[PDB]
Amino acid sequence: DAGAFDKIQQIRAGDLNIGYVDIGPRDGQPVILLHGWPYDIQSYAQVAPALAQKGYRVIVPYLRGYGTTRFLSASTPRNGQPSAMAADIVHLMDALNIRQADLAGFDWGARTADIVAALWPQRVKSLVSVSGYLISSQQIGEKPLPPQAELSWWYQFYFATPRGEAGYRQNTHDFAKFIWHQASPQWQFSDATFAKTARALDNPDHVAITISNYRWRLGLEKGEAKYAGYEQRLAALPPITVPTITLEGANNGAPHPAPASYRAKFTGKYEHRDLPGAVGHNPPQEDPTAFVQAVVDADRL
Repeated sequence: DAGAFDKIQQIRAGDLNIGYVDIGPRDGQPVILLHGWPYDIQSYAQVAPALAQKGYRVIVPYLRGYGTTRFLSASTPRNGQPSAMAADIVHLMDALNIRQADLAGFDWGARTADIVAALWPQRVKSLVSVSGYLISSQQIGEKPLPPQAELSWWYQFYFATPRGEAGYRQNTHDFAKFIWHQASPQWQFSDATFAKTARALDNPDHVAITISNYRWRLGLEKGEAKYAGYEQRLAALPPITVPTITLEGANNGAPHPAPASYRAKFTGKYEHRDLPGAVGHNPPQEDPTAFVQAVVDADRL
């Protein structure tokens, strides 16, 4: 089915009605592919059908603040703290009756998969984590980096101000597109490619989730009480015990750690891969062949 990745399913899960693609054989090994900011499920439009053809069951959800994922209740805080997204994924797994899956992600999606693997390792068969170990804490997020590193993170400081919230809301499309070009300077993505994901950024919670994510990271927002236990566990920087492949691209313009720096955060089976070429901040969308290979390899590591 040439149209399969365009059939969006909906399911109640936790505080959300999650929008997701679900393709591949129903009895196939499950794989859950998680996008980043400001990207969406289209990051896996080529990866997912390729995995499905090789006998995997593939789930590709919109995160909170994107696409057709919505809050069930108007009164639920539009909260972007890290463990909230991890909880969302566990609720999705539960709602789908998926006991264990391979997880893969980049940017927020990598952080989210990292958290699921660290806090609920029994649910994670193996992990593909682009840019390594992305769990951190508010206490760390308060500490400055060298001036040029802060410039590379400029937008998070913009988002800490009311002017930034207003800019992101008024100029969502242009702002996200500028970010895409900064993060993957050698990716010659088409206007239509961008526009297809931009549609999902017009979700009515997208701004709120974005600003919340970056304010929480800087220690400028208190999370919700029901996630405080998870955040306390995460602040210890717990290691990931499940088989993991980490990926990085040679032309990633977005802030990322050096691979040696995170080697000892993965205490089980492990491999790191530098992807050669023009590959930037979004390996699955930019290099779907290599990303698929990584998921298959991690699933057997």
